Amino acid sequence: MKLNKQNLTQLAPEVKLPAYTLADTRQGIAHIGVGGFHRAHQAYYTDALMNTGEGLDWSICGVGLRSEDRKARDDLAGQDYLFTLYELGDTDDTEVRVIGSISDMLLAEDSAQALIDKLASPEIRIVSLTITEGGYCIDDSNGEFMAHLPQIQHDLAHPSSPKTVFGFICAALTQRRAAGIPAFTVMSCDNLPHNGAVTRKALLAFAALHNAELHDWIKAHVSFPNAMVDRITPMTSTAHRLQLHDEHGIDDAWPVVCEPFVQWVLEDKFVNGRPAWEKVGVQFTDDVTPYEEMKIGLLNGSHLALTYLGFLKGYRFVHETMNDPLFVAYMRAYMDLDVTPNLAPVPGIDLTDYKQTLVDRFSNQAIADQLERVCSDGSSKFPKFTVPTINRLIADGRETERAALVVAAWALYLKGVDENGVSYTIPDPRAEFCQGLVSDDALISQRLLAVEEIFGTAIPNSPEFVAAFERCYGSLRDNGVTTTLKHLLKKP
Ligand SMILES: NC(=O)c1ccc[n+]([C@@H]2O[C@H](COP(=O)([O-])OP(=O)(O)OC[C@H]3O[C@@H](n4cnc5c(N)ncnc54)[C@H](O)[C@@H]3O)[C@@H](O)[C@H]2O)c1
Repeated sequence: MKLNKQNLTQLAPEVKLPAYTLADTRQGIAHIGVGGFHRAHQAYYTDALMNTGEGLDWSICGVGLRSEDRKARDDLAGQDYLFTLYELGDTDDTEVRVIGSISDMLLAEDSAQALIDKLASPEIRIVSLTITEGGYCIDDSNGEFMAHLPQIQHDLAHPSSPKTVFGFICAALTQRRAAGIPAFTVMSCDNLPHNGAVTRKALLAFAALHNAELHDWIKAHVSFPNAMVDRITPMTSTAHRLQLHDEHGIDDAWPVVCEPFVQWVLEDKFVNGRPAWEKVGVQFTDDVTPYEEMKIGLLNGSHLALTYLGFLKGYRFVHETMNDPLFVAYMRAYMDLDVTPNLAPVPGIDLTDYKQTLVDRFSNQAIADQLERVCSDGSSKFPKFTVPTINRLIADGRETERAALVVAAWALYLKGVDENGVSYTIPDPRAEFCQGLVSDDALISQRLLAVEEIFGTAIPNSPEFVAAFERCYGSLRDNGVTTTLKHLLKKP
């Protein structure tokens, strides 16, 4: 049965349906970057609130700034913006639920002004983001906003026909001001240690390139809450979509699949209101940064440590690496010896138990999370997930070998062929550029480690780290992933 409003009451019995009248919802959030995570997390909690009969005025209007967003818009529009949330887990108490909290999705390609108008409408009180780890344009080595990027220069030159998130948000805020409409809160839901602070720094830096006045007004009227957002959400591959039809009879052009576990801890900093998400499990705390630092360092850091080595070994899913005891031992050593000592205190959390839950969640066999997804965009993910840890090891004079292996694994992985002879394309926005850095084995450490917006300035200037990187890369190439891990796991 095709998922749409017409068929909503004719799906399998076990399928949970929105308990509110879809036609009575009104928009309050504009979400930029409608992919899987937004749908499995923010749209999920908002739909859960609506099912209690509250917050029906907090519907989401999706926003797509990229050509690839057209397919998402068309797939959802063909379902009256309904989509299936399909939870997959082993120690499972999982549900299949139709989500009705997204009511539309606008594309910049259809009209820049229609999108500005939507973002500037008084009903829209929060502009949320899942624009990916590298979408904020801040160079982590020096904390500088990357004003020179072409799309940023484009928006400065054509503020009324922007293409980036910064250009759209500034144009919307200017229009709201001219109408006497209050600012909205900008709510980042991306994996950055201090995601709200980064969003603030970037938007202000961009606004400053326009005029001090817009910059000053934004600094004083817009809030940028930090958050820890957590819910493993694989890509919806054909197999995931077919499994939904096979098991629950729904023909959904684009369901979202995700693990049963879900958490959201937010700083309560909203200038123009927000849904009562705490009624459905969202947690609010004064300073969420140590929790987000913790999750990024341990969960995302471990994901990168597993993913390139796993792809090279020939694995294709996260649970497969967890079925390899050498990978599990390596992740535990990385988490316990390299990351843990660097973490700020996390009130109410026992780190040992938390690290075990990461092992448990990554071991979920039913979810089938793709290493191709986890590997994607390493050029933007390294400075967020791994380099901070490496820099601390370098500064402390601590062993860098396990962390260096992650970077060496990525370097070898960029050549595009695994140990079984299977060739792959590199899913990275700077793929061509990164593959170029590894065209000559003898020059890899000099070229790859010298990209400042990826690795910073400590790594290339560290003899200890460079030697470890070179040892690791040669071992991976000559002896393979398995033998390299065995040797490493025996170092003191
Ligand atoms: N997938 C997960 O398990 C998970 C968990 C926690 C947080 N996240 C966060 O959410 C993000 C998106 O993950 P996803 O799985 O939904 O990915 P996805 O590939 O399904 O969607 C990414 C979305 O971002 C848009 N996008 C990319 N670059 C952009 C840019 N510069 N400006 C505006 N939009 C841009 C894409 O067009 C698309 O709509 C991650 O990068 C991460 O920060 C994901």
